[PDB]
Amino acid sequence: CEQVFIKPEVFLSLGIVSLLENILVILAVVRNGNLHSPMYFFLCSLAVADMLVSVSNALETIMIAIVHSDYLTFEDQFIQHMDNIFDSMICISLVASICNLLAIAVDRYVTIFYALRYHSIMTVRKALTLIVAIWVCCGVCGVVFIVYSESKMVIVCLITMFFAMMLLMGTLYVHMFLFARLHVKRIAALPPSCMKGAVTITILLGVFIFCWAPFFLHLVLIITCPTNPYCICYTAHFNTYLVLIMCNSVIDPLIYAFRSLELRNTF
Amino acid sequence: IAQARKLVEQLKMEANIDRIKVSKAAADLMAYCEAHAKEDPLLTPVPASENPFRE
Amino acid sequence: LSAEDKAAVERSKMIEKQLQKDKQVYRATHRLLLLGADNSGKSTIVKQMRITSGIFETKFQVDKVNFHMFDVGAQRDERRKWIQCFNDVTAIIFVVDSSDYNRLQEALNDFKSIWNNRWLRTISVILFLNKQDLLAEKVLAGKSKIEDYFPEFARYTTPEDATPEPGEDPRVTRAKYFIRDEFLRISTASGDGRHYCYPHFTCSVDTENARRIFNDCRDIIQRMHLRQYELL
Amino acid sequence: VQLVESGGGLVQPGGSRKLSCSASGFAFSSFGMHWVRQAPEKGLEWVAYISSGSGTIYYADTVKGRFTISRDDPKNTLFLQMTSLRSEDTAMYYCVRSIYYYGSSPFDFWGQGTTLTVSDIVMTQATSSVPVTPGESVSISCRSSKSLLHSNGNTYLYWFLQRPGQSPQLLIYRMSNLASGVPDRFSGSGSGTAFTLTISRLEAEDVGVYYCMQHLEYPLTFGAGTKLEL
Amino acid sequence: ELDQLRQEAEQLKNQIRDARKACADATLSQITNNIDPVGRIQMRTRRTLRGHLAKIYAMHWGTDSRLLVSASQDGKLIIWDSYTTNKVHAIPLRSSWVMTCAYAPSGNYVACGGLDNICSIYNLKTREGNVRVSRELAGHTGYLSCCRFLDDNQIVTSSGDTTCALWDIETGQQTTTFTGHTGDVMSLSLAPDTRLFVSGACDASAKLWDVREGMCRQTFTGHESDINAICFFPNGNAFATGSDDATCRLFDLRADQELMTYSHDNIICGITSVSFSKSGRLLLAGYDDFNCNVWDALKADRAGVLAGHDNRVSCLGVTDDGMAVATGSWDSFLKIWNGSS
Repeated sequence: CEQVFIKPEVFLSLGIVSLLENILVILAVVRNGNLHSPMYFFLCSLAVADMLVSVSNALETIMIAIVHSDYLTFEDQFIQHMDNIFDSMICISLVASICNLLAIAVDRYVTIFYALRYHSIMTVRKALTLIVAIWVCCGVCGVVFIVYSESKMVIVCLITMFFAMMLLMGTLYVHMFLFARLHVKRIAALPPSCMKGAVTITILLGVFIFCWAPFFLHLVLIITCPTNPYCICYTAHFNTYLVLIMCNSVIDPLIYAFRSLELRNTF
Repeated sequence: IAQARKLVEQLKMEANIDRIKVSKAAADLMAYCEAHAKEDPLLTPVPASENPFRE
Repeated sequence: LSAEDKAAVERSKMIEKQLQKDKQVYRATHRLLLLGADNSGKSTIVKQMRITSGIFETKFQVDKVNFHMFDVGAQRDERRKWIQCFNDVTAIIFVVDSSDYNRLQEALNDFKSIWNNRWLRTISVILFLNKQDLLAEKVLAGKSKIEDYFPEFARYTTPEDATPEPGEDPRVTRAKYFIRDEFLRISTASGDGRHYCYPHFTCSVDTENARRIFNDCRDIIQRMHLRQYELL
Repeated sequence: VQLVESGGGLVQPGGSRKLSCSASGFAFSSFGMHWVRQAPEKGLEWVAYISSGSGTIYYADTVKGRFTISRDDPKNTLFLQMTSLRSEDTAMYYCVRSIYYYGSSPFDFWGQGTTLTVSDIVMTQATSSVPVTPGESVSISCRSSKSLLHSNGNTYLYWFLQRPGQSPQLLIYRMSNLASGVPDRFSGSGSGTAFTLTISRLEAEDVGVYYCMQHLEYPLTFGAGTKLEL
Repeated sequence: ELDQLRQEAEQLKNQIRDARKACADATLSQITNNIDPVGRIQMRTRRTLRGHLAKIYAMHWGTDSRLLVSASQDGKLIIWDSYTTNKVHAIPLRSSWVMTCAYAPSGNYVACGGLDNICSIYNLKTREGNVRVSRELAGHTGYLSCCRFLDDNQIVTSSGDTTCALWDIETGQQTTTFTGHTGDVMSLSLAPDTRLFVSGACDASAKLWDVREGMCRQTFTGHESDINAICFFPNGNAFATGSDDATCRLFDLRADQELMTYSHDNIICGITSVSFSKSGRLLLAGYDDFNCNVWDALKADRAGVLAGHDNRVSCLGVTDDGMAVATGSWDSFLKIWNGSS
């Protein structure tokens, strides 16, 4: 119903945890040479994006705490010149995280279903090309954050892009699980259960939902129903919503890269 | 039969071979090691100026 | 910095460029490995899908996927040291002489040796129970029965999942499936999802043998990638 | 190995003409080529350069915006497109092969030559003629402006010998080595600025003109010659 | 009968073991207990050599301590320039399963061989520019595990059949053949005067051979499993061989005995390459646990470890200047090491 003041004593903890885990991932990849395949570069792009997100939400809070403390007095002229730059960084980094996750999902689908025509087509060069392209587009889509600024239209594109890259990342994993189901049915039907697949897909999709869907439902309603008192009582919890985003950035290096035997043995 | 005869003959040539003490072999090996210890680069590293792999 | 040094660097660049060209042919060429008895018919299948010396390499591509199949010839009885080379291949193809009742035990001993090696733990195995028509003659024209060399055959009836081709006696199906049952008996124990065994029935004249290797190798790659993503 | 090149003759000033060098007998793609020219009664003079892979091309100051060099690896031929020819381009153009890897021997084969007639580092060979009688040990000298001893140990001085009516022929590469088919008599020594080529026992097939070339940096510059008469 | 011959052989073996046990007054540890140990040898990957498409099985140093041949399952031999990390030549082979390679002392030739039963000789310094096959030395009936040049015209080989041989290249005719073994011959090391050579063959036995004589002039039977590498101490009087168990042992020809086992309880993987340092003071050993250990040939205590590889070391060679060590591993990378001061 009303805005909240979650202590910045927890953003420090989340930032520390995220930075620690993601640095470990990005170091593990470069400490092994049998991890210079496309998948372990997409994982690194995701990890750097997650660090960037966590530091962005940490830096806005640290700046707010320093300015509000009335220590090292600063003018309010440039505060309204930095409160928009920091939010622009949020926009770029958020799009980067989503797109890295989609890169992982599509790469996995292509490995499974196009298995014998993948080492012919997915060189390291193309993986680097794609990572750089994604980052550049995420940069331009955060430059648009301020140039065309925010006009109830950039809200539409962002909403629809999120609620399309949720359907795609559900479709790819449901399809992969059903295929794994067929395989497990055939493996068992021979001279001497879908539990593991179900748990993998459920975790990897529910983290996406319960860690991003609240924020985009926020944004959908505050550019849909910004008057209805129920809607306002809803939108009051934006602080807990960014809490959820940082929880996503903490979990991501744990169910995408730490669930890999060789990278788990590296560190 | 022929293989056994060959084995017996080979053992016969094996027996009739001069041998020395183990202490002499150990002394000879340590002597060689000490004698060339100045010109062994990996054991006694050389200045980087003379090293062709970093100059 | 000197001119001769620059030209040597340029020569090295051209060599490295040719090697990078040869990566794309090395990767995207699935090696196999053909192991089978002297009477099996290894080279028969080899020539089929292709159409003091040691390795007998052969090639065949199906639906734009390269396969680079091997065969070890004049090598000593022990398979110990050089099987290490054939680690990191997509499959091992195993061919038995199905008709010759007496040598099946030697075939199974070889199968068990290949299946439980210290290497080859991650490498699957394709069977080609070869010369089946010969078994059709052998057991259609009544003669020395399978029970003569096999005790357990007396208590054996055809499993439900069988797919007898039309014109196949119910006992000849037991003849065809008893060897498959034996080899899958060897396969099912001693192995947990890291690799599998793909039985097959092949006469000496059949032409659809390259496609079976295509499908089987696709399966191996898919199950590998699915386990890597913990969906299986 | 066998290199022959053709395409020369009389051309009026200001015209153009293409020289082609048809290689046959060696792996043309692994060698970089050169063009060296000899004025009617003068010494040698470097002209162009194209490397393996066609990726590096150098020229001389007096032909740079005027000549171009190209090669055709599949056809095993090498070109030189001369344009706007001036009277100072009357020369005997040669087609020299050179391979550069560790321990190679650049300038190891020189073609026969084609005749064309139109209507930075200084290498000094102070001597220009030496009488000599067979069986006497000769010593031919050559001086340099800069020091040719690069920091990596090479000295990059080359010695040649072109007999009365023949194409040149490598004797010494990098100031101290011997080409493939050269007698043990020849031997070269030097310090880094001053150089010598010492024949031990001269024979009637050793008379000619001995040339010294530098290869420290482009352009490559020659001496003037040291004729041995008999 | 055969029983009499068997009893005679057993008596002779008892005699051999009695003679070996008798002349064994001390052990190298007892003599070296007063020798000042070397410190921890720190060696850093000065320059990594990249470009092989798959695993490396063999490397050899040119006698000038700058050039380097390597063999890979790809079907290629690369001649590296160590100092500049440059490719000099790249030889495409006929058979993909190369298992050995050698660099001729004169720098003119390079050899290779493998599962294909043939040893191939390549002419590096050809008037036409490319590297060509000079001879294919056929005659073996098993995979060829090691090739070493004695001169431009003589080469010694060892193959899977219990057999090493000396070849005359200009004829291709097996000047001599060496018979005694029971298993697969794996390694080979010429003496630093091409007069003798040694080989260990998949039966826990390594035999010294006379090249001009053929006779197996010595034998050594200390090991417990396959022998995978062998080399001489520069003296020519010692050789140390590493086995498929976790032990490297040092043998002396004059004593005709074992001297010192370089083993540790913490190691279970086998040894895949062994090479001595220039002074006979450092003994490098390649292991299956992805890293090369450096031992001390006199004190038997690790003085280093070359942890820079991501897979099984397969090959290991020290220059003739003693100034570098190169290591090839199944990760297709080749790394050159030397210390810093």
